[PDB]
This record gives sequence, structure tokens and C-alpha cells, in this order.
Amino acid sequence: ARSGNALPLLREIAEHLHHLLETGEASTIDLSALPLTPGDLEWLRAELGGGEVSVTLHAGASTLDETAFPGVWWIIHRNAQGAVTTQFIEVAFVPELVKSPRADVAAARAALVLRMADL
Amino acid sequence: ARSGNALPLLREIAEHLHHLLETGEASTIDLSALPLTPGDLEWLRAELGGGEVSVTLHDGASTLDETAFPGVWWIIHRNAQGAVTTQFIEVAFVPELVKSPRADVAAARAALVLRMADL
Repeated sequence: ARSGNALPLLREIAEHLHHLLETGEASTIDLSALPLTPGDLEWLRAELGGGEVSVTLHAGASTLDETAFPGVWWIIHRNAQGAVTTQFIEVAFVPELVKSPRADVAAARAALVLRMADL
Repeated sequence: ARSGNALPLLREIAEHLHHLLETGEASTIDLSALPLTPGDLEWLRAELGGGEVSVTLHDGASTLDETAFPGVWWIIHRNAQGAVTTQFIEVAFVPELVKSPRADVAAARAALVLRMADL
């Protein structure tokens, strides 16, 4: 039912939280790195619990849910039909994917300026 | 019923975007405080569109939605009764509210270390 791989997973998460706090460096754990059972991932999800912040990223669709441990985010990527393709744990103040990149923000401003000329 | 008074807001947004890029400083446009009609706000929300990131935060609940323009976010907080307490645009790389504070992450680390001893 369970592989026992889920607990070294918790120690890794704790180490990543330490790293985040000391360096500000975020990290990700690819859950497909280990052969986890529906049981392992199921147990890990239950241990981590649910937080107060839920994010949807539209590509397919991803969900980035803060667990009950602030700074620990459960990430599920799904295809356009809803099938899960990959799952990760990200240790971060906010997942990097949520942030608007600088080049995109500059291009946003340009788009807006152009749009203003047609209104 | 539209008054035409939301159109200047596109220029304001474009200026805030320039400011964010040049200075790294986020800005806000307090929509609730402006003399806009409901029609004006619907027009603006429709014009800015929906983007790649949607966030839900659960005191009452907030929605932090990226618009079609990267760096431009539409924020709404409702109290437990559903009443909007604030609605605003946030020009930022990520809204401040989604980030887990350092003190909360430090407590998470302590909690996880303690929990591991029980497994």
C-alpha cells in the first residue's frame, strides 16, 4: 500500500524550508523522482494538509495549493482534459510560476499603449 | 450605465507599469474609492481581460486575478457575508498577499521537524 519513501520526503521538505529561510532560495521536488504509490502521495498530501491559498495557472491547467505548512506548495499539472501529468512540491515564499516576468511586464505596457490608441 | 470615467485608468495603469519596471516598486489603483459606476467597472474588467494566473485566498475570501496584461492584477476581498470590502488593481510582479511571510515559514519548519519525530 505504502512504500516508506514518503518520510525521507518530509525530511527533504524540512531541509528545503531551512534553505529557503537561510538563503531565500526556493526549491522544487519532482514527485515522479521516486516510485510513490497512490498510497505514498496520498499519505504525503494528508500529512501536509491544506492551506489558505489556491492558485490556478492556465497553459492545460495547473493547481498550486499552499499546504498547511506555509512555504510548502503542492503543484499538480493537468492536461487540457483534466488528466494529471506531473506533480511537484515547491518550497518558496510564492511559486516562481506565479510571478509576472519583467520582459512580459514591459511587453504588457507596450500592448496597453497600443490599445489606448484604438479606444 | 457607464459615465466614461474609467477610460483614464488605462493611462494610469501604463504609468504604474513603467514605474514598476524602472523602480521595482509596486502600485495600486483603489477602484472602490473612485467615482465609477458599476457599468464603468464592468467595462474596465472586460477590457483588461483574464490572464494566466488566478488566486483565491481564504478572513472572508479574496480573489487575485492576473488580467490579460502581465503585471496587472485585479483584487477583490469579500467579508464572510460576501460584501466587497475592497476592490483594486495591483501593478506588481506578484500581489503581496499571496506570499507566505517569513515568520509563518519559520513556524512551518519548526512544525514539520516536530511532526517528523511522530512518524
